[PDB]
Amino acid sequence: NVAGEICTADTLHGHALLSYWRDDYDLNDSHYYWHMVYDRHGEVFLYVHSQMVARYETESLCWSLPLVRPWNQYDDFLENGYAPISSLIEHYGGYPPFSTWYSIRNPDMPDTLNVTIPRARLEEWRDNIYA
Amino acid sequence: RVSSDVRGIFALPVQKDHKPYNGLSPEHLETMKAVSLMLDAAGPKLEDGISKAKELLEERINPELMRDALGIYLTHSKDAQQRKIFPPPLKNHPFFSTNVAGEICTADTLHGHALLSYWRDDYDLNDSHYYWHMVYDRHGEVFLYVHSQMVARYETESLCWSLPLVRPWNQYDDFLENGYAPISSLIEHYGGYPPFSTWYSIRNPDMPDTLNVTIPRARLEEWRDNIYAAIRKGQFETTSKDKPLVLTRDNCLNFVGGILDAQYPSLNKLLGGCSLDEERYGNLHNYGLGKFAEMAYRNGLTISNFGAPRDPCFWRWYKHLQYYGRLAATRYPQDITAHRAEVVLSNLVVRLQDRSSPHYLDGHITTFLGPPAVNFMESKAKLGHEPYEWNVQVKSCRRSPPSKENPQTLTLRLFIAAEDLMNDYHSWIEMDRATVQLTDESAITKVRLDTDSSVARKMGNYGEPDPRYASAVFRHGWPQNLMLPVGKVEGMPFVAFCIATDDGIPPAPAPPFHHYHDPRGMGYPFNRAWTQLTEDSTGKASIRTIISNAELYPFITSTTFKIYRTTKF
Amino acid sequence: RVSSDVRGIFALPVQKDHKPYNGLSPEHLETMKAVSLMLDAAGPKLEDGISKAKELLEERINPELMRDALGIYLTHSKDAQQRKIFPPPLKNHPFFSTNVAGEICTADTLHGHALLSYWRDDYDLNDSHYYWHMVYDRHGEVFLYVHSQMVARYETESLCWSLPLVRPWNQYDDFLENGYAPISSLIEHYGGYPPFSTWYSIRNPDMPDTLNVTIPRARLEEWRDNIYAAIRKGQFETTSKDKPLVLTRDNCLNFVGGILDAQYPSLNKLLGGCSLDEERYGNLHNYGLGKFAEMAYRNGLTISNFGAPRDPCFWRWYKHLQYYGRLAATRYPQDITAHRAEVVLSNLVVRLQDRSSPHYLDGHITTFLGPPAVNFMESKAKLGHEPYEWNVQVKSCRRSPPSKENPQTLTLRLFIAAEDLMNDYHSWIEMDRATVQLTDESAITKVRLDTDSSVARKMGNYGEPDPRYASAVFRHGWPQNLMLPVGKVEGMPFVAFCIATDDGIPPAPAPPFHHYHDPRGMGYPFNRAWTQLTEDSTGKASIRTIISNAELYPFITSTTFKIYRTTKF
Ligand SMILES: [Zn+2]
Ligand SMILES: [Zn+2]
Ligand SMILES: [Zn+2]
Repeated sequence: NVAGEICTADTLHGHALLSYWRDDYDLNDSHYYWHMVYDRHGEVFLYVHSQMVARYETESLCWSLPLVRPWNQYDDFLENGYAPISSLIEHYGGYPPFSTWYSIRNPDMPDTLNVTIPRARLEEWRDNIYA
Repeated sequence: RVSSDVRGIFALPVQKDHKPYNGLSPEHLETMKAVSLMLDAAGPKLEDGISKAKELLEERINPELMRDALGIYLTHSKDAQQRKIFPPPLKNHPFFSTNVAGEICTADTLHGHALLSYWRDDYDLNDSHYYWHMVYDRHGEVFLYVHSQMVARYETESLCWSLPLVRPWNQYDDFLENGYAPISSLIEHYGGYPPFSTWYSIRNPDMPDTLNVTIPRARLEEWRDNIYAAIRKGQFETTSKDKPLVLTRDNCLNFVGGILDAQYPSLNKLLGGCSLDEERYGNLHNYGLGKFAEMAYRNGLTISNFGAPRDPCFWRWYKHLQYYGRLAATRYPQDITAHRAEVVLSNLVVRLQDRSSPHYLDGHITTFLGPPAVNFMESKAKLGHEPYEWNVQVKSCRRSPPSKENPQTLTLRLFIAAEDLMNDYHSWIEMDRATVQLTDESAITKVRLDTDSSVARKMGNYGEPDPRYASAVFRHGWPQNLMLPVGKVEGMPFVAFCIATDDGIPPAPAPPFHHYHDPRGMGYPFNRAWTQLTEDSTGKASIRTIISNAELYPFITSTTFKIYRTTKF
Repeated sequence: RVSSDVRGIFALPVQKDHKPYNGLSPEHLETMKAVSLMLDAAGPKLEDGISKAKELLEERINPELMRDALGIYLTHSKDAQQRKIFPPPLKNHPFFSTNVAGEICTADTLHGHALLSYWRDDYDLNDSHYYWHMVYDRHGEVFLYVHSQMVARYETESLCWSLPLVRPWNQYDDFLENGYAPISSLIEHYGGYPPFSTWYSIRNPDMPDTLNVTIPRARLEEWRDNIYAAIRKGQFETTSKDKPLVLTRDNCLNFVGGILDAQYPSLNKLLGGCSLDEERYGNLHNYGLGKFAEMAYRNGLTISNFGAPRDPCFWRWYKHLQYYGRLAATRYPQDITAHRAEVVLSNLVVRLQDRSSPHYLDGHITTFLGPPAVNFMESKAKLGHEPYEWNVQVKSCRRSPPSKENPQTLTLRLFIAAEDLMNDYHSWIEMDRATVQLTDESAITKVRLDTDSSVARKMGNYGEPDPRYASAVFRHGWPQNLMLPVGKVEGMPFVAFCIATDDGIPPAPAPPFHHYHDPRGMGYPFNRAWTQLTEDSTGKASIRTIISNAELYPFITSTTFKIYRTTKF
């Protein structure tokens, strides 16, 4: 059975409508191959990603969805949640409404998969690059 | 050999030499039915009929015609039944073939009732109804009840997402202001129509005279107004000036319904040789469906009656059909106490089967919306529900207490309604009909599972069969997954209703007509108005007050539960 | 002295000794009308009638009764008219008094058509209609046309915000699924009803027998079904078995309309001494309104017919009234060319008056939504529009060219429709009726201002008077600010329609009945079906194709414009 997507008034909240854009196959193949490629290596990383942000914000405005709130505060909530298309949910899943970063560590996630980088460490780098 | 030949025939594709066929056109249907009969006349065994089929198919008759005709043949065939050969699943129809296109979920395509698409496109609903019209005394009454009943469910499902109530197709110059576009895997075979499409007043100019008999709008409107004005007078005029057919509280719905479906042969058998005036009352249902197909035609080609339930407009049409039910129901009320069972009902409960989820509670059940099977032509979701059960306590009332030697035998009738739509007879949705036999003076607790419902089609999702019900199946039952209205995330309030009736004494006809047999009228007690309410003088009376009065009407109990919506990715 | 005494009487508040009055109850109305007449019989001058008023008011008759009765008196009084004394503005009614409560704009209170509140609460619409029923051969025809016409506008306004089309009150067991709650300054005097309220089947238990004659539901339903079945047969049964009243294409609407409003005296004057069977056709409109008021009653007290247009349900009722228009209109078509004017229409334009805003364009006009005057009981907004004008070119066709000595005199009829609702006769909104007189063989460009419309009430916002129109006023005209449908921010497409008719030769009755006088039928040409379309044989014909054919029907021109929405804080 080929599972489709769930279009329901319960699953279209937030930016869920921009899913056609974010799930688009050619965007995903493009970007998939992109990180296989990658003097100007910083400049390209930053430009490419800033540029597909500008497009995503514009696409957001086109359906009159709210402008995207940057992840500038690291204690912020992901208030919408995310659930992959039903054909991918098998391999990996998403997260529920209002998920956050783990402050220190995900307890249930092995030390083999993840080096403990608590939140305050990232925040330090951020504040250090800012300054 | 035989079931293979069948799947072969059903798989045949229409080609460009084939005489065009319009499976929604009454005339084309009359032709189709004649080809059905044509097969039956080729012998008493299937091989005989199936030969006649290959025979005709080689002579280049239309493959879509043969499917409706071989379907009807297979369904009523003693040989076929006993050999348990059936018309294939709807999946085997050609339109279930051609990248897999999904559906378009866009803020531009969710206006109107487009959200109820998961319900209207649902595969098991479509197979159910597809087989239903292959099956079809009470032929009018069943047509009218079945379709009124899936209207009530669709309106309730509408209310669950807080969509507007459906506006009946009562004015024939009305617009279809939303439009309709089939799921992208079907758009190929047939398409839809744009926003604000109407019926053609006279005719679709671009639609051949071969596909469509010109039935202008004003003709249908005449039939409508003629049936309206009969129901009120109380009689249907006969071919003979002074011998009308008088509507009785018992016949009324079977005649209104049947005449709506132009089953004059059947009805005529009860007039003592008179005939109903077919020029006066016409064939409103089938031609009316004919006008919708006409409206969506674009330039002949072949049209099937495939995926009627999908089209949002057929539900506006079935709502108009229901209007005739509403008219007749309050003209001929019934006594609610007339067939009471000498018994007392208490403690009506709708529960989850799995009570080991505390905090759990009685009267809090649960539906879920999971992914649509796109390869089964579904869109948006695939409804389901965690397994439910209902029970009620039944204790006797009889002067002569029930004993192993002399059982009290009664029937329990389970209906539900959205608390909002509660005081309308026609919104109550039938959920079970169960026979209880008492042998003590003591109370019992009768338990009915969801999967045992007398209303439910006995299969799993996508026509997968129930071992427990190898015999019955009820392929044209109400799907299990759609048994529960979807509800709301907050827990939507519903009301449950049980009545106990003395039906005795009865004999269900032979297949495939065993299923809707009911001594009381199908949908009792909600099929006609209650003489308690029509003849009320206080003003205080309502369905609500009556089915809460456990003192005055103890063979009726009601209780309130909540249905909870849920998504399952 | 006199106008002061009038404002005095209209200001009188109902107290607790006053006999309860139900301004929506037919019986109470018959009583009220008798008190009206009672005043007129007190003399030919106003002082005479006004004395009778103080007289009765001291004898403790109901102040709300006196207002409806003094209003009708003042409106039809030769003395009053000539002394230009009128019933006061609606503002002077007591309910326009008691912190100023505003309206509640909350995501919980904007469901359904609650957004169209600015339109239904609009002060000038309410004063217009308030005075209208004080005014009211063609009495049925006007009732039916006026109310059908403000339905068409309300449905269009509905479409402008993309709200669902209004579901007619055609089934009397229907729910009012949205509820209604008056603006907070009115909630005191009267209140509304909750979601899913219905008519009481028999009676409101808590509503005194003094306020309400028990008219159960099934009785109204009988009238309905009886009028339905007349319109189809073509006749209205008379008190005398073999002399029915036969509907003609000319009488049909005045009789259907009048009978709907139980104006049997008036109609009976045209039957040559026969009477219409009042037991058969009843008083459906007024009792039907009576049932809505009944539904909203809560525990007698006094009810006024104040703010009918406000209640969302009266617009569902007027939609049902329109159904009778739709039924009769297609039964009795008319020839569209029957009264053509020997003339050729070209270049129909709807423009802004102020063309010095380039980039400006022909056919792009503009409405705005500003603040509601809360002290005038308005909610949500106060619609308005930048000043518009229309023009068309008119050039003659006559064998004998028009000369100063022998003018060609024709009439131009301006209608608009939402492009979506274009192919429905009954959605076209009348915008102007203008007389043109030609004296040359040459073309002219006829210009009509918005403020000169034959449809428009000649006042500024809130009943402020027009110097230019001291005489005419048309207090019960369609408000100027609501002349233009609101439109969409994107520019909503509309279609404009002009027809030229030869009306000659005619004599408008005396006030206050001069205004709806039209030799052709009010609303012509859209008041009946077109025999061009009913008798079409191709299928290709539509209102669209006809009013685009400038070759075949040159006395008809159409053009497309766009209305643009706007907010003005
Ligand atoms: Zn990247
Ligand atoms: Zn069906
Ligand atoms: Zn009115």
